[PDB]
Amino acid sequence: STGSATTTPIDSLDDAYITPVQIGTPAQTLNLDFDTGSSDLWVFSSETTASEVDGQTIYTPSKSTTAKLLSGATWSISYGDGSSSSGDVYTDTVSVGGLTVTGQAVESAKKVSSSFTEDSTIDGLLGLAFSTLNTVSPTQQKTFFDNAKASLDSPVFTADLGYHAPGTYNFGFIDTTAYTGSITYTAVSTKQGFWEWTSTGYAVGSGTFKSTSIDGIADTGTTLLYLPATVVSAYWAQVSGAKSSSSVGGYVFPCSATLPSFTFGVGSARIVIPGDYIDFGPISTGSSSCFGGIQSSAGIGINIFGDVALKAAFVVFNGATTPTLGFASK
Ligand SMILES: O[C@@H]1CNCCOC1
Repeated sequence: STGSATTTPIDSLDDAYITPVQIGTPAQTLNLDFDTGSSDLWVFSSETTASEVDGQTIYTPSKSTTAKLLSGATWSISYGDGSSSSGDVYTDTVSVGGLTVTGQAVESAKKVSSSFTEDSTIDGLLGLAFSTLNTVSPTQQKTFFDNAKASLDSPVFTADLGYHAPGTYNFGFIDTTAYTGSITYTAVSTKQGFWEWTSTGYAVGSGTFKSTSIDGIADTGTTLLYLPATVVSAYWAQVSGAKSSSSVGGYVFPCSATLPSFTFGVGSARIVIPGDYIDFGPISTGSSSCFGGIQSSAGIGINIFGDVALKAAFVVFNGATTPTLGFASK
C-alpha cells in the first residue's frame, strides 16, 4: 500500500505545516502537524478543557463507530519549545492520503498549553520519530508509520516541504519525479529515538566548505535550523548589522540586508539553503529588525535540522531494519 498527502504552511512564514488526516468512522478530518521529532499522535478532542480550545477542529470519539477507549492508558508530552499536552487514549482507524491504519492509538488531549490553544490552525500532532519515544503509559504505543509499515510497498516515508507553498508527505514509495539529481543516503542512529544523523560540514554563501561532523536530528516539527554556536556565528558574521539579542531570543538582522545562502553536507553531497529561506521577517509588525532562520543550538542540547533546512531538499526517511536518511535537491 501507499499514501500521499499534501502538506500546507499554516502562515506566511512557513512556521509549521498541516496535513489533513482522517480519523474514525465516518471520517472526521483534522489538520495535523506531522512531526518527525516526536512519536505521539494526539488531537484536540471533545475531552479537551473547553477554555483551552479556540477554533480548532476536534475529534469526537463518541461519534465514531470504530473508536474504542484504550482503558487505563494516559499520555503526557512536552516539546522543545516548552509547549505541552496530556490526556487519555482511544484506538481508531486513521487514514493519511489514502493509506489506512486500523487500531491506531489516537491520544485525546484533556489539557493543552497556551501555545497550542492560540494556534487555531493546528488540530494536533502526528509523530513520526521512533516509537520508543511514545509517551503512552503503562503500555507504550506505535506511531502511524510503525503501524503502517507492514502494509507499505516500501518501509519509507518522504518529506517534500514547500517554501511559501504546499508540499507533500508520501508513504511507502519514493516519487522519482519530485527531485533532481540523485538521493544521497546517510546513516541514522536510533539510540535517542530520533532520526539522528551526522552532517559532513557547511559553507556560508560562496565561502569555502568547512569539513566538520555535525550530529543532529531531522525534525519536521521544528521551524528553524539550530546549529553549534561556532557555525551560527560564522554565518551571521557575513550579514552587516546582524547580532544575537537576548531580549528577542536569538539572532536578528536589519530587514534591509541580503542574506547569504547556507550549505550543509550530506556525505559528499551538498544541500544549499537559499538566503530567502533564512529570513523570518520583522520581529514585530512594522519592525526594521528581522528574525533569523539559523539559530544557536547551545541552549537546546541538540542540533536540529528543522523546516528551514528540510524544505530545501527532498528528504527520504528510510525505516528499514537499518534506518537511513536520504537527501536530494529539488
Ligand atoms: O516543537 C518541536 C517539534 N519536534 C518534536 C521535538 O521538539 C519539539
